[PDB]
Amino acid sequence: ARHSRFGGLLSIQTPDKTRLTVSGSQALVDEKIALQKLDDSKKWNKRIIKAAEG
Amino acid sequence: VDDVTGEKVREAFEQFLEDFSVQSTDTGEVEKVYRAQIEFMKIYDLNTIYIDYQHLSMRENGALAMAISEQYYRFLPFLQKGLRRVVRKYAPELLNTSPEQTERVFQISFFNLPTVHRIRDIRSEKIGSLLSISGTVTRTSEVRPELYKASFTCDMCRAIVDNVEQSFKYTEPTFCPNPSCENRAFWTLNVTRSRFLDWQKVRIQENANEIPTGSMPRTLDVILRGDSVERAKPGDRCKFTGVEIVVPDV
Amino acid sequence: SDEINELKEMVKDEHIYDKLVRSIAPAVFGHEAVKKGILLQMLGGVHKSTVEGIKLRGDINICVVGDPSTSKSQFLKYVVGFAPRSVYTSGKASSAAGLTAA
Amino acid sequence: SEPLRIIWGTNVSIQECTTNFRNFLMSFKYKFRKILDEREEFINNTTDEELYYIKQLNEMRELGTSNLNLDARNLLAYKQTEDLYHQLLNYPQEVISIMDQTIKDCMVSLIVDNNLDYDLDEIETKFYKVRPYNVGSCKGMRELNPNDIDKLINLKGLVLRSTPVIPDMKVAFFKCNVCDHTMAVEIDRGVIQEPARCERIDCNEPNSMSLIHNRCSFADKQVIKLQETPDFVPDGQTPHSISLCVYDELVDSCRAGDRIEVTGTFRSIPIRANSRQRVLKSLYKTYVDVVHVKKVITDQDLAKIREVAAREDLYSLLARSIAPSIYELEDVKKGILLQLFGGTNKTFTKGGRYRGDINILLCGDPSTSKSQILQYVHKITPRGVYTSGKGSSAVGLTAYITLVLESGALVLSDGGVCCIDEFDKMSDSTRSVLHEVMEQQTISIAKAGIITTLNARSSILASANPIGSRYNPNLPVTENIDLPPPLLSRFDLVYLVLDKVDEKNDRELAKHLTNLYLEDKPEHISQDDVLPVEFLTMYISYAKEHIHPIITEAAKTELVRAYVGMRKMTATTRQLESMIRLAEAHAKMKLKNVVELEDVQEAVRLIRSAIKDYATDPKTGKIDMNLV
DNA sequence: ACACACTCTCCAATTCTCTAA
DNA sequence: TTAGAGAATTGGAGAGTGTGTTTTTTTTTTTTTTT
Ligand SMILES: Nc1ncnc2c1ncn2[C@@H]1O[C@H](COP(=O)(O)OP(=O)(O)NP(=O)(O)O)[C@@H](O)[C@H]1O
Ligand SMILES: [Mg+2]
Ligand SMILES: [Zn+2]
Ligand SMILES: [Zn+2]
Repeated sequence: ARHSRFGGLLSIQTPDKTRLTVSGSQALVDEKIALQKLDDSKKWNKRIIKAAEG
Repeated sequence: VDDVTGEKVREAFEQFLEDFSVQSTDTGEVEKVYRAQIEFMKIYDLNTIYIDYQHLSMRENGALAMAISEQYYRFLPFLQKGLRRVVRKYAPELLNTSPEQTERVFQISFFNLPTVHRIRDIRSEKIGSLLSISGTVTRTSEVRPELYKASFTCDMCRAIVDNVEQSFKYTEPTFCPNPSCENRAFWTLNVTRSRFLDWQKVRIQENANEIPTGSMPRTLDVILRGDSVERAKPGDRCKFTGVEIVVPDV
Repeated sequence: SDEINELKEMVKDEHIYDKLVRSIAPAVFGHEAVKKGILLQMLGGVHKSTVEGIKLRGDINICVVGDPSTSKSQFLKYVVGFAPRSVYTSGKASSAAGLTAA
Repeated sequence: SEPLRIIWGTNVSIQECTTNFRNFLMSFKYKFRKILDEREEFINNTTDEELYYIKQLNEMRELGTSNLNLDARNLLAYKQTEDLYHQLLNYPQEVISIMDQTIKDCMVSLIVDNNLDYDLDEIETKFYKVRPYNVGSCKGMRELNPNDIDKLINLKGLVLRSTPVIPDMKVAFFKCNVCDHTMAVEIDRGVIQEPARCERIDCNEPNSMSLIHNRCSFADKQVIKLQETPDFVPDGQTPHSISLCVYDELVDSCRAGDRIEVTGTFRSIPIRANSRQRVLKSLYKTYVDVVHVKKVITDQDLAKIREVAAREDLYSLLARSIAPSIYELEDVKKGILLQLFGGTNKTFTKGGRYRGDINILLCGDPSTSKSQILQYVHKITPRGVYTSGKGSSAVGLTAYITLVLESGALVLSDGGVCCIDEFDKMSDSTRSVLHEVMEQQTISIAKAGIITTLNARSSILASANPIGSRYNPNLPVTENIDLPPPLLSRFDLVYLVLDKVDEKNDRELAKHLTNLYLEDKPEHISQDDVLPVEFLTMYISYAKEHIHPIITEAAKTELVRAYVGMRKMTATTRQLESMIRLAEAHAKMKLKNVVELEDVQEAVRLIRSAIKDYATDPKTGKIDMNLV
């Protein structure tokens, strides 16, 4: 609802008391989105394989 | 990837141009005014067509008019494609502008929209929609040629690139198309093969009788193209229609 | 066609000149002389030039002088509210650059 | 047990804040606030037991509206939210977001639980926002310190200027150059998260996506310049200013010269050394991010207004109540009251528009308390300006070229009253500007690069002393006043006030002024029965909005007769129009819809009384001081 | 000399193919 | 059918190179000499 620079900060604590950090205002309320957004930052993808011509 | 809404709007606007089928001003006989307008254009080698928004409002329960109104910037190319086919069907003499003749750049125009906004009512939620505005003209620019489609040729080898698309900044090719050469530099723009448009900037301010209490008049910059340049005059009062856009820091 | 008919009908009238003078600035009481002057300025004379190339002025300039509450500014307000090409300016709040060009 | 969500750096849990605010929102009733208030005796048992916020939410649904006001004191009244009040001030960005997503869910719950006909999709589509206010004590603009960063603040001040609306991007739109795949991307922290490769499976290529400017989505931003109120400025110094950033709903709310109170987070940000590189400066910029703005009805109000309007002593009651501590000067007070009400505004299809506003001039001896009266008018009026003769230029009084145009005093004062003091000190050059603005209520300008006309529905209240600085009875009145006739003809009322010696008057005046020093902070006041300023303001405002008197035939006959009486003998044609305008102002003050004979006769009487006409020699124009 | 844009190069990570138990 | 030995293809780490940077009004308030 509110603009792109209003946003606060969120911390999420796991079992064994370790903590993660994610940004944005919807992450405050939606854990499904926070979990998905957390993994989405990570850089790598495995490179991929590939039948007809003429 | 292909946009189904665009193709359906295209071939629905096609049917509207074919068969709007209003009756005569004097009699109960079908007249088909937009086909007649195309014939008129053929008679005088014109390049623009005028459409009445009320005629579009009553067509097919209004959904077509809504799509054109709220998402003009998405659908304008599809409307052009729709009109090209009809003019081909009934007046192929209009498709061209002796050696070969380049294609005519048709212009669709609309009028009699439901309401007129003030310059003070322009807000970022309406970007890309279809609107109408009014004010007093205060300045006008001289007519300048704008590059519409470009064509380039390589210096290091005899190769040519064609139909490059510009948008807001002057734009050039990414590779040499001949794989026997790798030079990206030293392109030159072929002025004969490329195509231009007429372009004019004008500036307007709010009507004096409309200014709210204790306030002062705001201003706006407007773009005119094609057969509508030099139509406006400083100090006159005018009404405009088109779409509001957003321009970058080039 | 109806515009032409109406125009022809009022053109044909015997008393057209008096009605035209009477129809300038409807809200102002009396002062028929100024109203007649305004009508003639609005219509204007005929522009022309001589064989020598000198031009002869074809138009009319008017000035109104009066002591206070004489409603003299109402004539200017009517003229600028009616005439197709017109501008209103106050002698105090304007500059030579703003009057001619800048 | 399970992973938890924690506000960064706090160990505050979002679950508790959510549940507590839900309980407050769905069970608060206004009676609790009255428990915190001074007496239970105030309570209206029938009304105050109602679920206040459920009522508000039902209204939001049925009126089709998106924003909810919330004064923060209610969080202290309900026991479950006493700590949420502090957490709001210390962590606004997170807490406000929590409140927003609570309100939207509650609105959905109402329609699905009460199983109503309203479209669920419509409510899901909308955004809902809380706007907290009345947070605490106001803070001086110079006393904000670096330990206040990112906390909620409250400020009072005056608005200087507003920039035009700026488009602010919120969603980016990408399109693949080769295969025409498209993606919409979310903007956060100002950075566009552009994809590395085109995401279509068979077109997995680098540098393949591109941005399309006019298919993005934007939002409105605006910047307002707020100035420090003179009440707080340090000794021997000039006021400062601060900049407010405002978004969406609140964008075009406020004009130059407005007086407001605001509420928002106090923010700070870095600034770059150059546009080429990431190098930042050590000093940080600061600003305010507003979430609410406030300006500084009921059947009971209408009942009170109608009941007061029925009093017999109404005209004297209202007049003596605009300036309670000033002794006598009743006719001056009456004329000022009628200026406050004003006439009626009129516009024709042709023949123009006619001003409703009244212009007044106060002229006479020194020490007569003229300037003290101007203070009361300046504080009573909703909009207006006070200024001095030697303080004003022609440009400053009307409008200023700066290429942009800027507003002066008479433009800021539009629809209000402009108080001008030491009117006899300003030059003929500066005073000549007032002719056009007073007659037409418009300002025409024609200078290099700008030519236009502006509206000025502004009432002038003027103060001056005669030539020779004390009224000379050996000169005629027009020569003592000494304004030129084209300007003196433009005032509706002209008052002579005279410092005449009299033991009866002097004992009363001396007792009145000395009584103010019998107490440290006086409770004493000149009269037993006067109306409070708030209620008086309500009466005047309502009467201006709802009442529009018309001329009766009887009033027409009396006005023609009276004008011919003053004329046949000097009365100009403006005496007629000002009489009409005064009679209309008198009619509004009684909440009548018609002008009657009584109103016309009062308008005539007040004009004759103001300029001491009865004491005037009809042939020589001098005043017999013995008759005063 | 200090952040940047762009080019070049080598090395090992990866998947594919063939052989025999 | 599993698995392990050998060959080919690709990614990007990271090293290198070249580059850019400091720096005639027109309108409006105020002091001063000139008729
Ligand atoms: N009738 C009065 N009621 C109350 N105070 C009064 C009255 N007459 C005089 N005074 C006092 O006398 C002083 C008048 O000051 P002021 O308001 O400046 O008068 P003034 O008409 O503006 N005189 P001046 O500025 O010299 O032209 C103030 O202290 C007033 O409180
Ligand atoms: Mg005073
Ligand atoms: Zn080449
Ligand atoms: Zn692609």
